[PDB]
Amino acid sequence: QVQLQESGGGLVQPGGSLRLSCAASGFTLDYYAIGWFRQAPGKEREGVSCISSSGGTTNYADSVKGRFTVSRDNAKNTVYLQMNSLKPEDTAVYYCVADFACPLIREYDYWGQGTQVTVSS
Amino acid sequence: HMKSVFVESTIFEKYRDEYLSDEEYRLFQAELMLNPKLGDVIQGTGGLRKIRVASRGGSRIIYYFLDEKRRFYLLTIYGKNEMSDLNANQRKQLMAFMEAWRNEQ
Repeated sequence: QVQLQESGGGLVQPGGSLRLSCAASGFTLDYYAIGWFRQAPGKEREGVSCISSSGGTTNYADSVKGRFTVSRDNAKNTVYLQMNSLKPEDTAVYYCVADFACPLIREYDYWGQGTQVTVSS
Repeated sequence: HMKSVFVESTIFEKYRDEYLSDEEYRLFQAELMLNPKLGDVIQGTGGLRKIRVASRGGSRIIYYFLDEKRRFYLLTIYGKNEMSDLNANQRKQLMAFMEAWRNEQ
């Protein structure tokens, strides 16, 4: 059984930070590109970020650009999303995918249950 | 006993049972065995081929035949319009992926 395991979510004040983790289960993610999308209730899936296997290529959606940083540790089989300066607009469940390249080729699909992120006062 | 000549990427493994029964998958492999050039070559990928399997719905499978070892690499499998056109940077990464994978397997 192969899946990605999302964690690191939680509640934070506006301006706050969180670091999210995407950890492969049942496979090694070294050679695969990984990307993040998020979904909030009453909203469609929206792409957040994506990173190439070598880390040499990263992508970000416009509304998170500058604030988010995606990184990976292949020896740890884990991909990270550093979220800084969090805005209420960033409230959503965050999901991880694995793919052949960054930018993503395949349409977004769920690899796990995701991690909840709430930013509110 | 003979080692399998078929190799599944994580992505293909994730999606295979959704698009193909074991019986259908067995027949598909048997067709590939007899005709490794069964699918058409995707340009600028270094020989990746694309094949539609009729089966519900029809599936597309992307694979590479490694001629040296006579071994098949199954990349991904999907239904209509679940995959997109590749650009240069993506073809670059995909070819490196095929390579890296080819060398781990």
